[PDB]
Amino acid sequence: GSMEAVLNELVSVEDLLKFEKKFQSEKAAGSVSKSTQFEYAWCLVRSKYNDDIRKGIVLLEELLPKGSKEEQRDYVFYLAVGNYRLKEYEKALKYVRGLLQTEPQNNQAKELERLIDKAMKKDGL
Amino acid sequence: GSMEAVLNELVSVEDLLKFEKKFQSEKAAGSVSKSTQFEYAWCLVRSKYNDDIRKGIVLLEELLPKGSKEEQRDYVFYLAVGNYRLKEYEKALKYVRGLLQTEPQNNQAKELERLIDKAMKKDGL
Ligand code: NA
Repeated sequence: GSMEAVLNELVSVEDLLKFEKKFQSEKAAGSVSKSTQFEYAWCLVRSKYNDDIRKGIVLLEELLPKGSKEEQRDYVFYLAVGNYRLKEYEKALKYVRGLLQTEPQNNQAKELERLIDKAMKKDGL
Repeated sequence: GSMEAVLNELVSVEDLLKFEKKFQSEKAAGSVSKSTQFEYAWCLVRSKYNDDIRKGIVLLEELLPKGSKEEQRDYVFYLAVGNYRLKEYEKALKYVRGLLQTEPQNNQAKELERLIDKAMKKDGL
């Protein structure tokens, strides 16, 4: 599908609250999983609200050294998304260019790079 | 990420209205694209509302003979999602098993098949 649609997607209230409650439950139990932390962070970085996106970025950065290679690909993609949403354009490009270093022919990553750069330059940065 | 999360995702009000307005604009112009029709159908089949999901399924079935191979993969996946959401379990399984015929090692499709079958049997069907 469309990278622009995925990059600009806003999570629903219902899904954000569903995975927030799931994360809170595991944290209460003292047994947080990479899977649930990622599901919650995936919702947070797609929120309309700055404080949510910032929290989602922290949760993804926590996951990064714990992920297998196939997991880290997902974390880095949504770290690019989340930083883009905060106008952390430099960091967003750093994350996507890391992905491209490992996957130079990944044109989905290339399109994400274009969409971040377009926004950054539109903002005068 | 998680197939269960993707299968049960509810689209946000903002995205559904964004792509609905985009589709309406192209229809008004007389120039509907596969891309925009798919974006709108992708939101519709993730709606909470039956009439939306049904309309999204029609729009995807319209796209099926117009899609390249890589496009049809996306259409069939979200035809499985949409039919699952309507408790059209037979049709949902038909769509995912079509995907598996062409991609037998696609374990994401396999997990989608399990999640549809689990729901179908839980419903006594
Ligand atoms: Na919403």
